Amino acid sequence: SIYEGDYYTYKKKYSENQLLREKMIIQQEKEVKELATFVQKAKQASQTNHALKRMGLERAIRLDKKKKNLTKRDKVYKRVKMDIKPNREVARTPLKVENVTFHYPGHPILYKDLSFQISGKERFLVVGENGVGKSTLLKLLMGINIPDKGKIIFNDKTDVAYYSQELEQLDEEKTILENVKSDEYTDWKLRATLSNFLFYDDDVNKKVNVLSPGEKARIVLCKVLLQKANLLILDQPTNHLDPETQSIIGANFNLFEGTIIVVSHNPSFVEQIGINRMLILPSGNIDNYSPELLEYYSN
Amino acid sequence: MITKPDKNKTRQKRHRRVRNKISGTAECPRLNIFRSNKNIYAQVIDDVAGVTLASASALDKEISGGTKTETAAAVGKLVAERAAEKGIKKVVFDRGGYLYHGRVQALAEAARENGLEF
Amino acid sequence: SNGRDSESKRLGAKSADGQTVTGGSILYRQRGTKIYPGVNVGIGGDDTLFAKVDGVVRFERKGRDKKQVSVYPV
Amino acid sequence: LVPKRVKHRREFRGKMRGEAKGGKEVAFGEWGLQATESHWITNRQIEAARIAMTRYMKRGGKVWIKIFPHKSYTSKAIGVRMGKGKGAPEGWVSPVKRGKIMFEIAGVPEEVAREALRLASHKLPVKTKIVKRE
Amino acid sequence: MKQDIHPNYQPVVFMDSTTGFKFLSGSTKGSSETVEWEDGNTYPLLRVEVTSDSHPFYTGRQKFTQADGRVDRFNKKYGL
Amino acid sequence: NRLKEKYIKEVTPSLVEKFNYSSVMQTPKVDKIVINMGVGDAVSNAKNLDKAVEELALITGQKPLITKAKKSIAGFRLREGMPIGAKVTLRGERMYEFLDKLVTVSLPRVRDFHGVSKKAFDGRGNYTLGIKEQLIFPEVDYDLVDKVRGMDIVIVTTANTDEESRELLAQLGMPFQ
Amino acid sequence: MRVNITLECTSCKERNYLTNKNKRNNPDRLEKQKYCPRERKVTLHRET
RNA sequence: UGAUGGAGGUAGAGCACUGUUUGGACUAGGGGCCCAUCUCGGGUUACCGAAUUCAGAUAAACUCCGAAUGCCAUUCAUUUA
RNA sequence: GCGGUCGCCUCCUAAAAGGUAACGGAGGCGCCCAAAGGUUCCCUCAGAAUGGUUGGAAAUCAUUCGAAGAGUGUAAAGGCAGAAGGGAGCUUGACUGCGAGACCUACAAGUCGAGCAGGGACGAAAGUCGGGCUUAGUGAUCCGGUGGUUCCGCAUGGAAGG
RNA sequence: GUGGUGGCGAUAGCGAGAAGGAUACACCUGUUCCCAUGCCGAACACAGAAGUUAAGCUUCUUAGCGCCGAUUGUAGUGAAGGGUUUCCCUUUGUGAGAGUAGGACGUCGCCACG
RNA sequence: GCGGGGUGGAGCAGUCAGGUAGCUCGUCGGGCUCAUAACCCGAAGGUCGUAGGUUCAAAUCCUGCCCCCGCAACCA
RNA sequence: UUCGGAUUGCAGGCUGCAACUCGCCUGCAUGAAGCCGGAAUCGCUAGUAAUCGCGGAUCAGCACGCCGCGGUGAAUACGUUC
Ligand SMILES: [K+]
Ligand SMILES: [K+]
Ligand SMILES: [K+]
Ligand SMILES: [K+]
Ligand SMILES: [K+]
Ligand SMILES: [K+]
Ligand SMILES: [K+]
Ligand SMILES: [K+]
Ligand SMILES: [K+]
Ligand SMILES: [K+]
Ligand SMILES: [Mg+2]
Ligand SMILES: [Mg+2]
Ligand SMILES: [Mg+2]
Ligand SMILES: [Mg+2]
Ligand SMILES: [Mg+2]
Ligand SMILES: [Mg+2]
Ligand SMILES: [Mg+2]
Ligand SMILES: [Mg+2]
Ligand SMILES: [Mg+2]
Ligand SMILES: [Mg+2]
Ligand SMILES: [Mg+2]
Ligand SMILES: [Mg+2]
Ligand SMILES: [Zn+2]
Repeated sequence: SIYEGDYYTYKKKYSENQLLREKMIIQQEKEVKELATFVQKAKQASQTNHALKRMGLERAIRLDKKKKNLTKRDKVYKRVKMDIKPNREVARTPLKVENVTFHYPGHPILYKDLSFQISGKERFLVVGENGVGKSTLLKLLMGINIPDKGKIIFNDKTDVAYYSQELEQLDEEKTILENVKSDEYTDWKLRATLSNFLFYDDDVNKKVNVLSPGEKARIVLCKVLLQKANLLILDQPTNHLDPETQSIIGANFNLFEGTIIVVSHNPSFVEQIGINRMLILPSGNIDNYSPELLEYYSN
Repeated sequence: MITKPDKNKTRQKRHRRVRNKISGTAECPRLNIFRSNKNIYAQVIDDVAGVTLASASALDKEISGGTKTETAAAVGKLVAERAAEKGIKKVVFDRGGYLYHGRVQALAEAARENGLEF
Repeated sequence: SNGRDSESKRLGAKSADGQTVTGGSILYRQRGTKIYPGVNVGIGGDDTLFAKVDGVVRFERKGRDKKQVSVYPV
Repeated sequence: LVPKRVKHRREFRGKMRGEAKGGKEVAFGEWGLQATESHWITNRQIEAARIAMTRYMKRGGKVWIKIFPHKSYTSKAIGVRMGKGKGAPEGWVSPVKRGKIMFEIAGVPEEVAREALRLASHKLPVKTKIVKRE
Repeated sequence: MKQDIHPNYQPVVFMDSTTGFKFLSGSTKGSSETVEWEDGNTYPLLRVEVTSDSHPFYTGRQKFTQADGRVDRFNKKYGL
Repeated sequence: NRLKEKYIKEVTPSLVEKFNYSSVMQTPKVDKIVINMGVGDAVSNAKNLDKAVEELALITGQKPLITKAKKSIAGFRLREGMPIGAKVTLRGERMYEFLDKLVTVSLPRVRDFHGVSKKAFDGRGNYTLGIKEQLIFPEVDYDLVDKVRGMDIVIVTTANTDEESRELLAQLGMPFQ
Repeated sequence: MRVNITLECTSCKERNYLTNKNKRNNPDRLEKQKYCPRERKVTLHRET
């Protein structure tokens, strides 16, 4: 369907059409119920009431013609349902980063003597600009990159879940179900969660190579959810997601009872999560989160 | 206490099913193979008349012997030539319920080479 | 509510024992192999027994408890 | 008496002809009641005869009911025209053909047995006679 | 026997640590230590503290004291 | 092969004499050892079956055959064909080696091991031992086990009578109770 | 969902055969080696 | 019409299958009674009793069996049209 | 009148060929399968007893008994354990043009079919294969859609349309 | 005599017992070989001939089971009739199932080694 | 025979359209009050009437069955 | 957890005629709940609260209670609306 105007105009026009369509289906159902109600009254009347029996069959004919022209209401597209809970509990020091320096061989040092310490059940935002080292730092924590200098210590109470920026955690050759296969989850448990991510029935046997970027993003999120980790290293999670799924993602993360290390250029997503401390790059600045984020962006 | 089934009985159970579709006529006799732990025997039979037209086996004393597979090849050659002498060229090969893999396959190839058409 | 029934399928023997039939004649219509095909007799996809070649029809007993049909050309 | 289960809810009335196939001789009891005619016998009639026999016997001795009402019979209510399917099952009967030994009794003197069987016969709809074991 | 589906299996010698009673048997586990064996052959060795010979049941003599009854305990405590 | 040597040398003459066997062919012998591992937990999570299979393979030296439920059972949440239960069949040298290891090493390590039962016979001369728990086999590694499990080992012999089986097993070494 | 389908010869594009298949069981187009009467030889036919 | 050969499961009969079913024997087992309760082990009703067994029935939609007739056919036989 | 029914398959009624009615007694169908088809090879079940960790009536394992008491996608009947039941390998004959002769039959239809030709699958070969153990799973013509076509083409070449 | 291989309805089977391996068949020894087990050289496949008739297998006895089964009688019934006619009876022809007398622990072929 | 219904103590959702068992009241316990009511905080209480099938998965779809309710069971 | 010191087995000490019902204390053995506490609720304005020991009356034996003693030693009071 093609509308003239902007996104809001489409939403306004669309909402009205589904509203006006819904009212049509309501009235078609009432007339069908009315006839049905009369048909039943005749059906249970005495066989001796000839006229009522006659009228009952006549209305049975109208009822049949009604039920055959009765518009079906389109099934409203179901939205994602996320319930992320940590298996274990966060500590006061989930992650310790001390005097960490790193440079890609042959390139300038991204940061020097970087030292920060997360607190636990904290919303930690790694701010910056494009090509500044945000994704490198997160790769550094997971172990993809070994720090050139310094140490990175995770408390033994800290379980970590990683959402990579470029969706590099999926096997394109395998199917959706095969990707999410875990030793800790049985088949129906996997299917139920994939249904919560809008993968219904044989939609899970589709090869990952044929899915859209947005559908792949849901699979990566499902892997993160299935870990039940208490620390979430998320690198631009709302990318590739439709606007409805983004709001669902942000709202559920806001309620997550664990530590969140997030990177996001989406102003709306960060607001929903309610960041606590922001780490600015390349100028290392562990700061309390606030609309002062804009000041760093300006500067 | 455990009973080991008679291998010959199992062979015959398979052999009945094989014979359901393989049968011997006067002009297209049946080539029947019997495999023992020591020897192997071949017969050319006419089920219609119930008479063995030709016969050979490892006990003919005209087979110098050797490995049982090689003895099977000798039996195949000998039975083929004897059948040819009696005027048989075409036959239908009955594997006696065995697997057409080893000694029986060697015997069948020997018969084919030495003149029996099947 | 009763009152339903299928059309009869006219099964049974269609040729008499000792009768001369042309090749391909249907000898016996049956469900399953109530009688087995014998000499010069084939069995159709739906178990029908027919003569392969012209001859006289003979219903013999196949062993202890089974019947059989053969056609013997003259 | 009513069967615990039935393969078919409704059944043909059937036909009774000739002597009963089996049970024409007294098997368990010392005395038996033999039917000299063929007739349906309802479970009600069987029960009435059995009660009469036991009560006269003072529960002294044993009683066998050789027949059982396997068959069911239906009927149509008054004011129902012909057609519209077979009627709903109404009762149970045993088709008894002459020569059948309907009842047997033992553990009682001959005169008591004869009187008890006489009472049972008057309850039943068939003509009967007494038969002694062999 | 099919190839590349079974776990590794190798002959290995066993010595009873308590007694030294020695026997050769196959195993899936691998022992860094290896010892020689009659026929002049070396195999990995699995020292065993408890074996048939070691365990009291096989020998027929039981180490444990079977404890003491309360009657005798009372007699000992009070010299009676 | 040690157990085989002990059998042929000592046990065979002894049983022949005891039971007055006319021909040596009458001598009872161990035919096969069928170790069965019943795992209903596979219904809840197939990884339990996986680890059971892996542990069984380590113990036995052969990849186990994963039996399947011949019939669906709702009582156990079971579906027909579900891969519940595994087994391994050992014959000849592997059979003898495993039995010898079981007699010597595995059995003593059972907690408060007072021996094995003496009434667990099929009535034909074949024995079955219900192991309550693993970690008695040296290959289990005592730590990889996330869930402790047992098994049922079936010794099948050519003995016509349970008495002959018991004597043969005793002579081969079996701490009956 | 089982549907009637047409197998067409890839060589000559002749709709030679009619069959049916369950879409769920066989999501992708069926392919069979069938005799093409026009070309009078066995060729690959793919559903259309 | 006779002779010969066949196809088929009805009447009858039978219980080899499946239903319905009677009595006896025995009992798995279930029952309430008390002792023992950690409800554990007995001891009970000629308590109720599965399955098994013995004996005895029963059937349009039961059959280990199975007619008389009818039917199909024969280069057949006699008579006939 | 109300209720029920309308086509197709299975059984009983149906009276031992076939056929045979009732608003007679019972049930099923408007599909399913890419293997649950073809072929080659191989295999034999259900239950019971006895023994046995979790585990219990009953999960899995073993010995023995066990001729069918199982299974045969789907109702019933018939049939099948020389399998038509079960497993594996390879494959697509679930082929094209037909078709002597039969069954069924008012017609229209329906059913079976050796065998011939083309070109194939499996198999060493014999040989099997024109779907499935068999019998339901379907709808005349008109009209229209799609693909192909050495057919026609209203003076002729096209086209339109057939 | 034994081994193959067939025909004839198990009168050919089952159970039980006994004898034998001269050859033959068998178990039986192994997995290097082609070949294999949804694990296992148990099976299948291959190589071999130490030991044993223990089992299988052959032979023999056994009527316990299964199997076959005459005659007689009866049920049913074709035909012709009768009666008091939901049924029953007579004449005539046919004639089961059951229960039995009994039969039967197979027979008729071909090939090879003895 | 025609319909309607069986989900916690009660009343209802959730069904259609398969993935997760809730809501209201009430009950138990603790608070507040001189005490009661109201109010505040915790907690309990159902495997969806029952039995079978489809499914990876059934309160949800299919089959039967048992209950409860209303109607009808004969017309000139 | 080298926190915890409940529960429990053994072995002792005492007092007393007597420690089972039913005392305290000790050694070895074990190591429970418990990760700072819902609605609400208690004391205190200074040597006070908080926190640490010491004595004693009852008393054969028996205190985490009561009376008393001393050691260290705060935060806060804007103000009277509730
Ligand atoms: K009377
Ligand atoms: K019966
Ligand atoms: K009948
Ligand atoms: K196949
Ligand atoms: K071997
Ligand atoms: K022998
Ligand atoms: K016999
Ligand atoms: K005390
Ligand atoms: K507190
Ligand atoms: K004191
Ligand atoms: Mg980046
Ligand atoms: Mg019909
Ligand atoms: Mg067909
Ligand atoms: Mg009858
Ligand atoms: Mg008739
Ligand atoms: Mg008929
Ligand atoms: Mg099939
Ligand atoms: Mg023109
Ligand atoms: Mg007779
Ligand atoms: Mg702590
Ligand atoms: Mg004051
Ligand atoms: Mg003080
Ligand atoms: Zn083509």
